[PDB]
Amino acid sequence: LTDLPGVGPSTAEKLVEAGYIDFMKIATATVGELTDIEGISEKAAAKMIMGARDLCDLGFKSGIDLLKQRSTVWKLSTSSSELDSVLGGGLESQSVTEFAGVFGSGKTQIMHQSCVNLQNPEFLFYDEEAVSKGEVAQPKAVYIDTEGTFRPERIMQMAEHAGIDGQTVLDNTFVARAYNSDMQMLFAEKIEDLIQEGNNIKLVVIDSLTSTFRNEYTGRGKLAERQQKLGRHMATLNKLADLFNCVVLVTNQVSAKAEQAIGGHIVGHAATFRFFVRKGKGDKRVAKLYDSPHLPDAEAIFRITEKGIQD
Ligand SMILES: Nc1ncnc2c1ncn2[C@@H]1O[C@H](COP(=O)(O)OP(=O)(O)NP(=O)(O)O)[C@@H](O)[C@H]1O
Ligand SMILES: [K+]
Ligand SMILES: [K+]
Ligand SMILES: [K+]
Ligand SMILES: [Mg+2]
Ligand SMILES: [Mg+2]
Repeated sequence: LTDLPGVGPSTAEKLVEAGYIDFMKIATATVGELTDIEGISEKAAAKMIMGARDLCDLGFKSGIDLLKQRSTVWKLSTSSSELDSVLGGGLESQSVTEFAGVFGSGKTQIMHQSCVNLQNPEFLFYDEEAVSKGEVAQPKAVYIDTEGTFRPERIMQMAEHAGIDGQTVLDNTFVARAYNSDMQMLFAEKIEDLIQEGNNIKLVVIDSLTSTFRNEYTGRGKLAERQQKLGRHMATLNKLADLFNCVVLVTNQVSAKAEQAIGGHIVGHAATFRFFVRKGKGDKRVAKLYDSPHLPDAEAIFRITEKGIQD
């Protein structure tokens, strides 16, 4: 912290107490959020922000540097060959990928499978030149369970079939049972603390993303209220994915209104990748990518079995 212009040992102590220890956290802060701290003046706040942006070299980039920035994105396999292909390799870090679909389509299964796959080094695809082995070492997941459907037994079973130690996954996966949108958002905001505590959070799951909000802001005369709160939550999720270079996954429910993911416009804009998961015959499922910034729409066929997601 004292490497930052204007920051002395006293100021550093204040910055850490307020949770600002990472250079990126400071480089992307506002004089306001910084001035809310004790003896941190506006000139001081401003100087350290500029310094941090500088140290993190956050300026104009062109040419090959654009490819290099894009190479810092690593991807997590879904265990499905077709889904990984439709995703352009796998689930992208630094982005929010949404899986929406009818009940039983497998949204929660995908979330569990991802927590298991995170513990298999061979399922994290990345360019060694842009992402070092250390950056993805001892990765951990955060599962924010909004409906109470987290199942340790499923994690174990999926792991065993993958040749992974079930307990190992449980030991490296943090679960937070949120009973409402307030807890849901607060937990998401506290993921920073788990990292500050030395936990390499590389996967964040929000299952479900919208169920709490829909139940709390029913009267369509309070819809604006809902969209606003939901928007702050999405922003927090997007920022955390970028700063901590981890993949963020969210599940969403659907309405008839042939259907559409709930959450309205705010969710549509904030989600980087959007899927619609359908049920085929028996254990067959179909994930339809219908929104992404660089990939074409496509469908991936897979199955949900005792082994989890496969094919
Ligand atoms: N151990 C298992 N063996 C085989 N199939 C399983 C197993 N566990 C779950 N499934 C399948 O997973 C389906 C449910 O998956 P689930 O992830 O809960 O869907 P969902 O989209 O999250 N549902 P919802 O949250 O209500 O909208 C089941 O109905 C089973 O067919
Ligand atoms: K300094
Ligand atoms: K259900
Ligand atoms: K459910
Ligand atoms: Mg991003
Ligand atoms: Mg579910």
